[PDB]
Amino acid sequence: ESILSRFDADWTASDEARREAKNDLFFSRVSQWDDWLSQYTTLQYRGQFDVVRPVVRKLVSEMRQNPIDVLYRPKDGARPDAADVLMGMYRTDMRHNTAKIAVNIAVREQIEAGVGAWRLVTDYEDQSPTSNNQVIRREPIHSACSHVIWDSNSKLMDKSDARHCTVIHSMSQNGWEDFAEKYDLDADDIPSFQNPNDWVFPWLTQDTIQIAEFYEVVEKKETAFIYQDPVTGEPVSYFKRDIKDVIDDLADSGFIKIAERQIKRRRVYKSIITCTAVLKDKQLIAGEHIPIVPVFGEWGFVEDKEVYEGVVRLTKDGQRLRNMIMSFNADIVARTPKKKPFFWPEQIAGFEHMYDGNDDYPYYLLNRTDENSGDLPTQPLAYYENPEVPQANAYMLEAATSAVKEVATLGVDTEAVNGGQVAFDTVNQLNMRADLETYVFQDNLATAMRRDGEIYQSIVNDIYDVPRNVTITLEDGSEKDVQLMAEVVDLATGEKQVLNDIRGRYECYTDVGPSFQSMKQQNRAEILELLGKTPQGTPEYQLLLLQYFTLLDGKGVEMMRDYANKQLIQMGVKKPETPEEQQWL
Amino acid sequence: EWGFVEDKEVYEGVVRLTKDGQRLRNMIMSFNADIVARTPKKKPFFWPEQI
Repeated sequence: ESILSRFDADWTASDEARREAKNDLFFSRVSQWDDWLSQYTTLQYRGQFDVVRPVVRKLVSEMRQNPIDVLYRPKDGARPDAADVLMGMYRTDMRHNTAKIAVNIAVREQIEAGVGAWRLVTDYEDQSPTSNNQVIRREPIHSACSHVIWDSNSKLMDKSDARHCTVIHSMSQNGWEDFAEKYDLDADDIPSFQNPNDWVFPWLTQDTIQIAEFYEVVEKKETAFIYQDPVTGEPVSYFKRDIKDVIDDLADSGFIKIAERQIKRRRVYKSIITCTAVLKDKQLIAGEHIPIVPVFGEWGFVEDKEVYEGVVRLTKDGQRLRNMIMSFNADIVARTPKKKPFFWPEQIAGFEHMYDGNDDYPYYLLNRTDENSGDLPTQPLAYYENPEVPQANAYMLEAATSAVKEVATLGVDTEAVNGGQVAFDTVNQLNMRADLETYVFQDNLATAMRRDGEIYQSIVNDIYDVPRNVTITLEDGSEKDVQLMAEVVDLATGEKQVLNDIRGRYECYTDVGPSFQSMKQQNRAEILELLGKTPQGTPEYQLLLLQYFTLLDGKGVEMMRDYANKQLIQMGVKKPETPEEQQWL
Repeated sequence: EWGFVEDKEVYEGVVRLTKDGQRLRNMIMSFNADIVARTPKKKPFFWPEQI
């Protein structure tokens, strides 16, 4: 019926699989264990080979330039009044390094095993509910070969669409784990799947009961500005729009509606899982967003199914033939086991006493006795053995050897310019950009001290009812400018749950890109290319302030800030913050 | 790239080289492949006078 839907959308997976289900194992079949099916009447000693790894390991050393510590952003709309506590914008993991290390085997690996992943905090865990930014991290999903594949059009980065609603990872007897945090269920959803064991079950694990989770179906929401034919019976109700100039003002012909996002009832029916049944009811997740970004790779392709192998397919050909070198001998080593010369020896068969090792020469009774017509030998000499001193393998294996080293190739050069950064590390900065919906988009945690003028304080706006006259500062007193004062203040509206299309805030997070932007940047890149390009002058050394001065240590960062420049300002400051500074008598 | 005798367009690449450079190396497998994987009784063959 029409219940099926996404099944076909998912079944094309098994239709796109064909042999990639079998041939995506092959990626590590060359890096792991045996020579598999091809050989007919295969030989002994089985499975230790290796020799592959360094290419897909040591070049990951080229991926470690990453750290890129960044803070303290310029722009207009963003007010750096709260910049003191704003530090949560830059790094959510700032209280642990384990998040930086956790890239581990997952993220670096697009070939040897499955790709990496990333998870932000599932909203509002009760841990540490105090102030702005609290995040830590978890493992990126296990490889699980190809049978975990993420496909709709296999194009977009980070959704903005409802697809790969499938979220699955394998488990064990205890692997059910934390899902019991509310209902406890039966612990068993019990879907039944079919995996390629090749039907005879030759091996150990008979386990069953494959379980998963989903979100919703196609999850399409359009704001959908609204006008329709009034009197004609109007079935199907309202459509949705692209270009507005036609429809601007109907006020003469049109009605007065004032309707904004009214649906509040069902649209698409898949429920959740299966061909033959479905069960669950009343499942919704918090507020609905998608700041969870599984990482993707990039290569342009030819046809149909989504496949891009690793960078190195070259391991097979040259490396077969070394095992061939040891094979042609290791088979015949028992067939040339250091054996006997002949025929003037009369030893033939003899007494058993003689296998004690024979360190005395005379041995046993040699004779020339034979029977024939006359004396002449027929070749009892030349044949013993002969080597062929293997020949053709010389430059065939020099070309195999010089070949299989092509896997190591990235940007062969000397030094300095024409960077050796990896094509896989240049799609890592779009993983810095992975999340589309961050923005300032939703602000609930972390935003400020108060919300909507602390939802009390705007009462000052009503205090305009006061008679007589409003005046400016007098009766100074000793307190004066100390912080946290409210008497004469002008503020209107409010701020909560961000705003509708209104600036005054902006995303402080990532400009990541080329090396342009400098706060103090290349000063900790020191002399690696030349050295300081700005000599000095008599007034001009007072402008070197921006060059050197950096960070941290203790509170000994004082450095002329609080004394010299106050009564008169000779050299200025970089972006004076100074809520209030100078007092005058 | 664009230009041609007719109006047909096959883009002009730098990778068009394949040809006989590689293929004879691919033909060499006719030499070895049948005399290695097969078992053509290569031995120190002597003294089967009869049977």
